[PDB]
Amino acid sequence: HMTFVALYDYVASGETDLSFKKGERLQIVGYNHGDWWLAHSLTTGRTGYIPSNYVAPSD
Amino acid sequence: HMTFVALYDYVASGETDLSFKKGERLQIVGYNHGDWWLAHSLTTGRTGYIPSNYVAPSD
Repeated sequence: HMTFVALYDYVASGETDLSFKKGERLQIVGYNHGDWWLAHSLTTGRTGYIPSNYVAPSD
Repeated sequence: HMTFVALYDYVASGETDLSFKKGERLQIVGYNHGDWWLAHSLTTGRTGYIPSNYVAPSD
């Protein structure tokens, strides 16, 4: 219900979410780019992961 | 270089990252599940997005 506006262009890499078992050991890739959210574009109708710092609150 | 251990199993949905243009309007899907990171499993060698609260710091 909160809506956001994209502040910059972002082109997808095609990475998907990762299946993993309890006990696996993992490392974060590109930590310096910050965290991500699953999002839905009202503009295009597409859905996928986006970087948090590319968007700001919007009407 | 920080390593994490998975505390729970997670099965991928197959969602990818999302391409978007500056100015698009977006909404977050499943905000209550928290944020995500791109990660690489040392255990399986696979890479993909994971939910932050499924992992803890590890040796």
